[PDB]
Parts: sequence; C-alpha cells; structure tokens
Amino acid sequence: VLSEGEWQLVLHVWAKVEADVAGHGQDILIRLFKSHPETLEKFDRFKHLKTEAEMKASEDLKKHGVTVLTALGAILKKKGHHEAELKPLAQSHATKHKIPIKYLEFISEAIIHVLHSRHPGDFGADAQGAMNKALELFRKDIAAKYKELGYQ
Ligand code: HEM
Repeated sequence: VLSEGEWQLVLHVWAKVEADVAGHGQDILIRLFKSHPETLEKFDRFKHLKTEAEMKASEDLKKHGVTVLTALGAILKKKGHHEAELKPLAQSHATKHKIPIKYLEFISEAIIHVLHSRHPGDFGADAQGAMNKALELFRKDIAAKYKELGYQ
C-alpha cells in the first residue's frame, strides 16, 4: 500500500499531466511503440504507422492517448480503492485485446520516462518511487483478475 504522503506525490504530478493530456498521451504511446515494437502489433488501429513522424502526425493515435490517460487518471485518484474502475479494464484487456501483463509493465516504464522528461522539477527521485509503486499496485490488481480468468 502507498502511504498518504506517497499518494500526494503521485497526484501532485498527475495534476500537471492533466494540463496537457493529449501531449502526454501521445508521447507515452510513441515511447512504448518505439521501445517495444511488438506492442504496436496488438493495435490493428495503428499497425500501419512505421515512423515516429507518422506517429506524431496521427490524430487517431493522439485521441487514443487521451482515452488511456483519462482512464488511468480515474484509477490513480481512487488511491487504491479502484475496484470498479479496474475490473472492466482487466476483462477487456485479458479476453478481448489479449494484452499480456508484461506489456503493462512496458507502458509503465514509458509513463515514468515521459513524466521525467516533461516535469523534472516535480518528478524527483521521491516522486518517481511513489509513481512506480502506484503503477505496480495497478499491475498487481490487474494480474489477479487475469489469473481469475485464466490469463496469468
Ligand atoms: C496504462 C494502461 C492502459 C490503460 C489504462 C488502457 C485503457 C484502455 C481503454 C480505456 C480502452 C478502450 C476501452 C476498452 O477496450 O477497455 C483501451 C483499448 C485498447 N487497449 Fe488499452 N490500456 C492500457 C494499456 C494497454 C496496452 C499496454 C496495450 C497493448 C500492448 C493496450 C491495447 C489496447 C487495445 C488494442 C485496445 C483496443 C483499441 C481499439 O481497437 O480501439 N492497452 N485501453
């Protein structure tokens, strides 16, 4: 569990992210696609994108980035009590999209890298550790749902 102090660090930097959801959302998906090309293959919707320039130019990609961050934002603001928000997400990603747990770890690294790049002053080592724990909590709860459904 994260302490109240750790949650405050997480939410403080997340408030900054909400000032430019589209920009943050776009950078995170591009980071993920570049570092782990296999993740792009899960998206029939973005499979055609080959270069980073093509990726930055896609409005549909930017739109999806907003969907991912707003859904994650809703979860983080729940400070651990995210049962109702997480269940639906685990179900679709396990049974419909077929997203292995490892890919969730990849996008977690992408989120941390982007937060560090856009907010050096508010994303120090202490905030970085708090965010990592929050994302680990996110992955832990999702993995439990996957196991229940038979997806590891
Ligand atoms: C921070 C973690 C993530 C969050 C919050 C998230 C959230 C969402 C949401 C809200 C949707 C739309 C509704 C739904 O189907 O549930 C969605 C769709 C989808 N997600 Fe994720 N996702 C995450 C990570 C990933 C990862 C790591 C992958 C793939 C490697 C992925 C692949 C997909 C795909 C393929 C769709 C369907 C896209 C379409 O055809 O419109 N997601 N995700």
